[PDB]
Amino acid sequence: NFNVAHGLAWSYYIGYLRLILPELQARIRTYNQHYNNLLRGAVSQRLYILLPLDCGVPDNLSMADPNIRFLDKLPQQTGDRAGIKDRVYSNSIYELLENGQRAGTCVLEYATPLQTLFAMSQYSQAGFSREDRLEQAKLFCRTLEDILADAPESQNNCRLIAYQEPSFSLSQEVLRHLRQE
Amino acid sequence: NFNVAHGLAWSYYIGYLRLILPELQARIRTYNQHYNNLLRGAVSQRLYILLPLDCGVPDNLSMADPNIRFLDKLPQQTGDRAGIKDRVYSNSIYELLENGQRAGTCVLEYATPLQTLFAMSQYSQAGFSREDRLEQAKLFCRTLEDILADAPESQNNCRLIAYQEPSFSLSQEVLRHLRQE
Ligand SMILES: Nc1nc(=O)c2ncn([C@@H]3O[C@@H]4COP(=O)(O)O[C@H]5[C@@H](O)[C@H](n6cnc7c(N)ncnc76)O[C@@H]5COP(=O)(O)O[C@@H]3[C@@H]4O)c2[nH]1
Repeated sequence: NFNVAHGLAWSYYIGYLRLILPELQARIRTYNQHYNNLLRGAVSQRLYILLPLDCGVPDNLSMADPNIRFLDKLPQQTGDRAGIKDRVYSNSIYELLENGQRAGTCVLEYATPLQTLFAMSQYSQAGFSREDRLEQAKLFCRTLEDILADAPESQNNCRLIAYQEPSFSLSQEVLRHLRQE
Repeated sequence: NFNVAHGLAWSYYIGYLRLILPELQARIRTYNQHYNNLLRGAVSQRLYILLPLDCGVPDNLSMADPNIRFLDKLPQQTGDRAGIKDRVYSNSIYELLENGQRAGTCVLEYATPLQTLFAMSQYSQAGFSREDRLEQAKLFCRTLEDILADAPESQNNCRLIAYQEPSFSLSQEVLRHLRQE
């Protein structure tokens, strides 16, 4: 089912990343100037996107790792979309703790289409096996990396974080990408 | 690319319809009791979903047909999703005019994945032809109809309106489904 992940990666770019990435740095700048706690470090630029290859996507990031704690929302982005007046795109800011201290602050989320791969593997009517799932997750990631490599909307404002579990620290994994910038 | 539309229909159910359909009638009832103009007819039950087979999805419904006019928003539905705190799902209410008079009122929108099919057909990197597009749109609709036929979340709260253009009246097409209930 090569075309499953292919379609989902295109949909994630077309219906989301291409719409929010151009306005993201402006939203982060607005937050850093007008809303961020005066005493804290600036929110990093770039949207950090988590890509668990096992497609396990909890809705609360603190459930994946206690060292990842919700801080605040960015200013919302709204726009008329497919007949929906003022559809809302929102993103959450997280602090990343290391040794109990805040080590980084960034806009962070899971890639939601991985939830579709997971659920399709669980619904009999989808005809999608658990083995198909890992292969489709990798293909989703590869397709997305290839799109963003060529996309004009991606201008050092997006970082993909793919990982697998076999102890693994998600916060440390995000900190490693953060510290690379 | 059978699997393209297959994936997109599953994603539309998993990541949207299964999440909003269970709460929709409660939201419509809330609107009809607390927000609707006292002098107007009740907002119809059911989400009406437009499926233009040519995948032409304008963002403003008035552009497709002047007799479809935005009225109001339903109360928003929010929830934590894939690391996004309080992700917002919103829906718009439209009046449908006939002979200048309001003939119906309903929650109405286009199926957004049809936008992905359209854009994939325009981007060279997607490897998706314009001919592939019509066939995938039909397959998207058939797959979605089959999912919703078996879905426990769909309890006479969703109506799919598929159509093609070869004069065609969108408002009349929606009124025909409305008057069937
Ligand atoms: N993290 C995240 N935040 C968002 O606001 C968002 N919006 C879309 N997406 C994802 O991007 C891709 C393309 O979006 P599209 O609109 O074409 O399809 C969407 C859309 O048709 C519908 N849907 C989801 N939320 C809404 C909504 N608030 N209003 C209308 N439709 C919605 O159901 C499909 C799947 O939604 P998601 O399962 O969240 O994943 C989508 C998809 O992978 C999002 N991902």
